[PDB]
Amino acid sequence: TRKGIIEGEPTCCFECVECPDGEYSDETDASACNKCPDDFWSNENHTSCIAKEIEFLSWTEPFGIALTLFAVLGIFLTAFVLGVFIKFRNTPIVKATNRELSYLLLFSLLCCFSSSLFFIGEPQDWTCRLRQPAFGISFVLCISCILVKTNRVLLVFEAWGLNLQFLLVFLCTFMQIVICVIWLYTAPPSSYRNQELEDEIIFITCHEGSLMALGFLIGYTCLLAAICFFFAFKSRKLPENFNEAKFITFSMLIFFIVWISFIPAYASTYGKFVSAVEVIAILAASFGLLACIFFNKIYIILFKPSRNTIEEVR
Amino acid sequence: EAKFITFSMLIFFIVWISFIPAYASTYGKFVSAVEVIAILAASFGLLACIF
Amino acid sequence: TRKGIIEGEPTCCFECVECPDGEYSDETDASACNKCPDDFWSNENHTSCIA
Ligand SMILES: CC(C)CCC[C@@H](C)[C@H]1CC[C@H]2[C@@H]3CC=C4C[C@@H](OC(=O)CCC(=O)O)CC[C@]4(C)[C@H]3CC[C@]12C
Ligand SMILES: COc1cccc([C@@H](C)NCCCc2ccccc2Cl)c1
Ligand SMILES: COc1cccc([C@@H](C)NCCCc2ccccc2Cl)c1
Ligand SMILES: [Ca+2]
Ligand SMILES: [Ca+2]
Repeated sequence: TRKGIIEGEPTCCFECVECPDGEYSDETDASACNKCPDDFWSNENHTSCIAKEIEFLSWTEPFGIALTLFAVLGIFLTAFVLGVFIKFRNTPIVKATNRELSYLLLFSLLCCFSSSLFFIGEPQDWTCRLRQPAFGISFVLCISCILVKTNRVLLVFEAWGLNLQFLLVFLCTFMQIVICVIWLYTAPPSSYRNQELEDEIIFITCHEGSLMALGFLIGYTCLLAAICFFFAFKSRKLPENFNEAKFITFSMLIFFIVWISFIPAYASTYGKFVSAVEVIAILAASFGLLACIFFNKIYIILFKPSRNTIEEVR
Repeated sequence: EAKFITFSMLIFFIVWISFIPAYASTYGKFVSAVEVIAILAASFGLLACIF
Repeated sequence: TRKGIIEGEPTCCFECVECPDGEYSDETDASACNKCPDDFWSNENHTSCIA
């Protein structure tokens, strides 16, 4: 509490008035209040200054707990599918869906699920620099593996030594990696201590250096997804590999629905939970692809292996 | 109509789960905007997929 | 801007302390910042109160 002038009365006759928020008076008979220093805010009685609460998506927060559980479950499912594909690597079903491409796709799916874990926790500089590029590269690799696994994609390109499948996935991912290198070399993101949205707490955000580069990452990812969707849709009715193109189409629609929904969800989320939505979108898309590429096959491989033959896989 | 039912309900679940961090972190006009956008997305997805 | 007390110096010698948000001072040589009424906040200059 500080002194206030009682009009007419001398200096020794003063009123007592409480300090405003953000200012404090530690000692008694104070003529003015003291603003709390940077990163500090007044306490509940304006008696002293206490540190502002540092807000971010926490690992121990129940929302973060659920998101970590879902990412762990996704990694577990991807490793399970990889294990099934490895033990049954000599079966016709695993041979048909190119085993090397399936292994690389599962590696990229593990990377996709793990990349969501770079959005939980207190944002550091390197974490913010790796968030967007990690998911971008991993998902471009996924869409490249799928996009060269379908019909009328490798044929049109082929019309050295290693398969053209790997050359195509390398080029498609290399464009993304070049974009990311240009980004983190010219305008890398950083960890920003935002003290403007709220006055009693400090948000920790990832300030992306160039929104042009982030837009380029997203545009390239969506362009590859659209190419994959179109080429699978032109061949969706084909029954090869247990209707592989139909499920590729399903996965691409799941991806597009997830990100079109990500638009308003991100544009309407404030505070720490913004990182939240990112994780969910990531997870969902990954899960989609995973299911649409493997669960069916996994069934036919583990249970009722009668169709695990060259004739049935067709 | 199996895939159409599946995709309609996938749109419903995906949209409503996507807006959970918005419903738990926003107030004012924007929370009602979240409500309207989620409802419209669900209804449009169901109508499109089924019809 | 209200009048703040200089310790050890008489009443005629005061400092100019800006009114905080929510309160305001409309007159000159004011010794107290007055809070805006209910459903009313203070404008940028703290010279009046707007709804
Ligand atoms: C975030 C998590 C909860 C999503 C991961 C998906 C899983 C819940 C799995 C378990 C049940 C799976 C489904 C179980 C059954 C089918 C039927 C199957 O339909 C067929 O055309 C095959 C016909 C046959 O089985 O002979 C296609 C795969 C699908 C949709 C599977 C897709 C992936 C699903 C939904
Ligand atoms: C859609 O495919 C993708 C390709 C790369 C990254 C991503 C995800 C992981 N980040 C969304 C980026 C969202 C965003 C937009 C503007 C400013 C900040 C932010 Cl954070 C998706
Ligand atoms: C989700 O299905 C519903 C069933 C009944 C009502 C409603 C709407 C009209 N109000 C609650 C919306 C709150 C909410 C709940 C879960 C996920 C996101 C959100 Cl934003 C939705
Ligand atoms: Ca007097
Ligand atoms: Ca004196």
